[PDB]
Amino acid sequence: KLPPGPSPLPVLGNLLQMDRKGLLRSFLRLREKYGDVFTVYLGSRPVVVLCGTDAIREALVDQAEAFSGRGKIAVVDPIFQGYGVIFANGERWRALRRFSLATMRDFGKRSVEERIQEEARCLVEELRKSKGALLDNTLLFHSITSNIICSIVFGKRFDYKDPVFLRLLDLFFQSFSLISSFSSQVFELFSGFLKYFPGTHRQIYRNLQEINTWIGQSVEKHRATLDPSNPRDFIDVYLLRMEKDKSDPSSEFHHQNLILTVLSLFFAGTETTSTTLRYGFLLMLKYPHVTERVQKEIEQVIGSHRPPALDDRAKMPYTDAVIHEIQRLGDLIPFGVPHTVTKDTQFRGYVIPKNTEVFPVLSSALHDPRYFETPNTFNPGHFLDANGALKRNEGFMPFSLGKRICLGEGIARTELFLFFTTILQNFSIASPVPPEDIDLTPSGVGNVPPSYQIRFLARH
Ligand code: HEM
Ligand SMILES: OC[C@H]1O[C@H](O[C@H]2[C@H](O)[C@@H](O)[C@H](OCCCCCC3CCCCC3)O[C@@H]2CO)[C@H](O)[C@@H](O)[C@@H]1O
Ligand SMILES: OC[C@H]1O[C@H](O[C@H]2[C@H](O)[C@@H](O)[C@H](OCCCCCC3CCCCC3)O[C@@H]2CO)[C@H](O)[C@@H](O)[C@@H]1O
Repeated sequence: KLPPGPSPLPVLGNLLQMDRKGLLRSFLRLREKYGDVFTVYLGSRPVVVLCGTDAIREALVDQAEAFSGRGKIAVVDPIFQGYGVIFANGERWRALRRFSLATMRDFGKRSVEERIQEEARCLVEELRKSKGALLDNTLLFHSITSNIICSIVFGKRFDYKDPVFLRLLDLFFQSFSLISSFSSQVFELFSGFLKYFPGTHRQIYRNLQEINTWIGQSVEKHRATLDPSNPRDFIDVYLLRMEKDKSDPSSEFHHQNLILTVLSLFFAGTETTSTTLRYGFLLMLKYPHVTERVQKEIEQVIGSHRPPALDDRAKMPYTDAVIHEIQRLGDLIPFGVPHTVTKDTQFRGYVIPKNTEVFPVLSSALHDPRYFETPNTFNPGHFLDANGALKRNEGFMPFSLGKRICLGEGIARTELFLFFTTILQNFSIASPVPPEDIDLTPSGVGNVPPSYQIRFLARH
């Protein structure tokens, strides 16, 4: 009754019909032979894969609760363990999502935008200072994306220099590198055998643990300084809701969901945002004309004497369409984040046993040639009608769909916009590599472009 797909061997599963290139490339290859919806065996585990804008939507939207179930990721389950907004399920998840969605919106009393505009203003100020000397943005873009989350959870930001922050940051974002490595992906398949032998997991473990300590401490500092009647941020609030569920012990709001939820926010809403920015600027180096037009749109719709604001977007459909296409091509989460089916489930003739894991190749949507003329080529065109207004697009689900749809799409949207329009507002770019020779070819649960040098040339 499971989707078709090559024969499993026990212990190993479909190890053999996979591609050395990687988890993503493997699926897409099986899709060719076995179709839009197949079953593939990751050792013991049967996984059903959803390729295409229809397949994915039919599950995530047309059957959204069936498919609301989060799945595991092997290298980090030992840290997260089913706790926290991201890896939660059933009741645990809903109450956590309900909470975070509500909470982050309100408190943190400067508005989510404002905090971003401030963070961008600092960026401009910090960038100015390098007087147009080559640099790898990676750090700063980790920094700003991290300072944003920080502002939400801790009620504060960090200077780009303060070196404690950087030490922690450095080792936070070392984890992602490792999370998306080949070793991790092998670990994914056979972690029952590998958890005993040394390998990147242990390293990932101790990087996260180390953070969960600093957080642990920021939580203890919060309780001891708390003003109930005037909360500052996400932790203040989770605490106040914690005491308001004192008498109830089947409630979900305990210390361990607090910690792994604050961590969770860093873990989802940093790299991915940051890498999108990194990638974005890489594309603006390679096709300057776009940049020119964006800088130009900025001159018309915003001018040069005020900062960008989130409202300027509605009137800047080109820029907006670039940011859209940046996400699409960046394809930064390419096989989405594992799902499970909360019930036994009817789908396309097939039946998927309860809790079976489900992988929505989002990349197959992003490069759906029915919704994008030139899917492998960078093309704002993809998002613009005959009158040059923004164009919706079914194939555009980088933040995924259904009930597990990215909780942050929003910050990230606002971030991407306000960072992009504000940087470009103030600096033009250049680099050693001529546009013609810049290469974009990156692959793991997150994709990553190459490292590159760049120049931020102040404009007067
Ligand atoms: C470019 C930026 C971002 C992208 C592309 C992105 C994409 C995604 C995707 C694809 C998922 C999984 C959707 C699924 O369940 O299949 C996800 C999950 C999530 N994202 Fe993001 N995200 C981004 C930024 C952020 C930010 C900035 C935050 C928070 C401030 C955030 C919070 C979350 C949370 C909480 C989840 C868990 C979903 C759940 O279990 O309900 N994300 N993100
Ligand atoms: O006799 C052994 C055979 O090994 C290969 O056969 C298959 C095998 O199934 C396999 O050996 C290999 O497939 C490559 C799979 C490697 C798995 C690596 C994955 C690990 C986790 C996720 C990323 C990649 O190559 C061929 C792909 O179909 C080769 O084709 C030949 O050397 C030979 O026919
Ligand atoms: O009384 C207040 C004291 O705290 C100050 O800052 C603490 C600051 O409270 C605290 O803000 C700072 O944190 C730096 C680490 C931030 C890490 C956050 C990361 C999480 C994961 C992703 C990257 C970001 O650690 C500092 C050093 O211990 C200073 O440490 C002291 O000088 C000062 O006296």
